Parts: sequence; structure tokens; C-alpha cells
Amino acid sequence: VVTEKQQMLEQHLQDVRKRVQDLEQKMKVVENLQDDFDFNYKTLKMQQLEQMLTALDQMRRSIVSELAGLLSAMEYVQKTLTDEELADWKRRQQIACIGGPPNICLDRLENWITSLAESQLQTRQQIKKLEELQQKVSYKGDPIVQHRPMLEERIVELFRNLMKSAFVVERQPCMPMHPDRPLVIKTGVQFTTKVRLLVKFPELNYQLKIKVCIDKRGSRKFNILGTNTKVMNMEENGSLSAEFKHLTLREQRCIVTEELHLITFETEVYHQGLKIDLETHSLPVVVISNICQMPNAWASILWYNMLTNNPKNVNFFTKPPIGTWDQVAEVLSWQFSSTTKRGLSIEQLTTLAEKLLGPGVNYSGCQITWAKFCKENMAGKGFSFWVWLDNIIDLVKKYILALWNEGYIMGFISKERERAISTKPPGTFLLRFSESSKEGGVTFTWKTQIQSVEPYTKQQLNFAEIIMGYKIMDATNILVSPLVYLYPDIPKEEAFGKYCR
Repeated sequence: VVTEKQQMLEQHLQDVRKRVQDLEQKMKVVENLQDDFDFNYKTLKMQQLEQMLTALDQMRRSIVSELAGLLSAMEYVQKTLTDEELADWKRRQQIACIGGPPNICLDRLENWITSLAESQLQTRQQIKKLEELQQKVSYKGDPIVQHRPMLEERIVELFRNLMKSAFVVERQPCMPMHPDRPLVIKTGVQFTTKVRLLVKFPELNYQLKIKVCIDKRGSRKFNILGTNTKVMNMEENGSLSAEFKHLTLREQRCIVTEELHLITFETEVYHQGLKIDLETHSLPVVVISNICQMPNAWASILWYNMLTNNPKNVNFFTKPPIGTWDQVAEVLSWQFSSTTKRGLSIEQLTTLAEKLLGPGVNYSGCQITWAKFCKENMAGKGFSFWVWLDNIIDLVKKYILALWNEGYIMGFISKERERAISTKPPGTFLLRFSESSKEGGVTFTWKTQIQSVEPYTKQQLNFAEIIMGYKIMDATNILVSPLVYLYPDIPKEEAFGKYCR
């Protein structure tokens, strides 16, 4: 969809696109009225020269002040493009990295930037057309001579920046085998990143070679390996980009999941006779040694994005900021909505808000520190909040995926609150995650006292049957049955029978 700030932008842009049509014209007309003058003077080589000149001077004056104003105009819109609607995208990328509401399609921005740069480049060819007359007809008091060096300088500035800013990291660095784990890369593993130049110029095609490096205190300095450089070209929406598939890492030899490193891409550009200094970098990355540090890092990733939107601040954990539950809550939800077709209801999100902050009402302004989140172990438990939860995710994703599809999983529910269930017909059941087991456990629940069996870990799930079998042989020496009706009142057959062989 289009915001109304975007209206103003695609607007601003066509108004400039329009002034370059007018200047386009003015230039043509004045060039002619100056050729008549040249001819009349090379023909008399008496008055319609003394005047023709008083006139040409008034053209120059107008044309030149027309350009000054046109530039003042491009200065404006570029700032609304770059500093506003681009920063906007960059932050929306940040957030879509950690499973947030996506849509970071560089198209709208590419046309706006492409359009603006196309203008600026015609405007440079206008100012050049001026120094053409600064040469065919000049005189003392020549407006051109004392304004064209000026304008040239000015417009070149504008492009130089627009150009630089148009250089981004389209798709952040990420191992193809850990798609959901971007910005966290294991040394020795091969990944794929990708840059894009939002000044889609067909002339530039194939003309740009990008060179990605890596770091250039006390931290571990690494070094990328393989096809270290790539040439930028228009292959796939014919946009200027270079993808670096098959890149590996290693460590320059001779904490860790809290250590950030930046990757830099670079290439110079020479066009219409100019040297441009192009270079962009990726969102801070945590490099790991073993796939065990996978979570503890992905944690840092999330914590960084969720908070600061600063792209260059590796020493983020030099003093990690705080983070009201609200934000955290949302972020957590995403992980589910990202992979699955569901996140966390404010219900499961509460028995979980407390599962962290403990007892209390309304967990909103409730500040959570980095430590708290995962740097610290749960009250009784022998592990941390995050650590525990990461498998609860991987569990849902890998095992019991389409199984969690239609809810079916209360997942998070205070063992206590799990009592008011002391309502339905004896036999109805839940589906929770063991709060005690670090490697993820999916159990179940049934004065008709209540009873939740021993959780079942991943190795076991090697479940639509544990819910169709489990007899719990009885005391009346009768291998009883698996308590029916999912929480609602759904007899475990229309809910469970489908996925059954």
C-alpha cells in the first residue's frame, strides 16, 4: 500500500522531473537565440547584437537562478527519500530479520531513487550545456562564469550522496542451511549475502566489481573465503545487484555469542566522468564455533534488532539496554508466526510473561535486562529462559508442526492455571511443554484429580499416535483408554484422527 508521505514523494519527484523538462526547453530556446546572435555578428563581421546580448544576458540570469532553485528542490526530496523513506526500510529490514512483519521490497525505493538520479544527471548535463556558452559567447559580467562552477559542484554533491546511499545490502548474510538464523554464521560454513544499487542504470551494468571484506578491541578478527568478489549486473528485476553465494569463513589466528562483526562491500564507480566512493555493510553479525552456540547468539541478534536500529555498533553488549516485556512479547510471537501459521495468543504469552518476571499483574512497562532474558537461569530450573524456549520452538517447527497448526497446543499454561480444566468432563485433555526439561518436552493433562504424564522429547518423536494409543493400564487391571476430547470438547478423532494411519 502507499502512505501519504509517499504521495508527497512520488509527487515531489514528478515536479522535479517536470522542471527538468522546462529547463530542458529554456536551454534549447536560448541556444537558438544565441546562434542567431553568432550569425548576425559573423554576418556583420549593427544594433540587434548590442541588444540581442542584453537579452541573452537576461536568459542566462533566469536559467541560472532557475537551476539554483531546482537544485534546492532536489536537495529537499533526496533527504525525504534517503533519511526518511530509506531509513524506514532499513529498520523494517532489521525487524523482518528477526521474524517481524516483512515487506522490505526495494522496488518503490528503486524507482524513486532511479527517477531522482535520472533527473540529477540531466540537470548536470544542463549545467554542462551552460559552460558551452561560457565558451561560445562570453563577456564581463557573464552570469554563467560565476555560477556554473557553483551549480556543477552542487549537483555533483547531490548525486555523489544519492549514489552512495542507493547502495544497500538487499539480503543479509546467512548460511543457506540455517535460513531462519540470519546474521549468525558458523566458521567453515558456506553462506550467501547480496547487495543492490538502487540507482538502476543500464550503462553501469557489468561495470561494477564488488569486494566484500570483513573487519578493517581484543576481538577475534576473521576472514572471508572463496569467490571473494562479484560483478554487479542486472540478471533476475533487472536491478543492479551482486549475490555472493558460496562464501566461507575462518579465523585469522597467531564473549563469543555476544561478539559482533561487520561485513563490508565495496566498489568504485566511474561514470559520465566521475569517481564515486561506494561501500555498504551488513547488520552486525555473531560468529559461532559450534552449532551449540546457535541459540545464545540468535539471542544477541534478536536483542540488538529489537532495540537499537544502529547498523554499526558491534560493542552493543558493552552495556546491553533494557526491554519492556511488550516488545519482547511481540518479538517472541513472531518466531512462531514466521515459521508456523501461528504465534502466541496473549494467553500463552502471559503464563510466559510470568514464566520470566514471576508473579504480578500487567506485564507491560516491566523492564527486562539482557541478563534476565537468557544470561540468567530460571528460578528453579537448571537452564535459562531463552535457551529453554529455543527448543520449544525448534520442537514446534521440526516436530509437531502441522500438529500445532490449528492451535491444539495450549503450550504455555501455568501448571497451576492448568487446574481450571476441574470444569470439563473427566477425560478431556490439554497439551503443554515441560517447564523442567531443557531439551523440550510435550506432555498432556487429564474431585476427579488431574494428572500430566512424563514429557516426551525429540528423540522420542522419532505424536499423533501417543495421543491415540496411551492406555495407562488401570488399577481394575484394565489397560484403560486415552482420555478423550481436546480442551474445547473435541473428541480426539476429528482433531487427531486425520493424521492417523
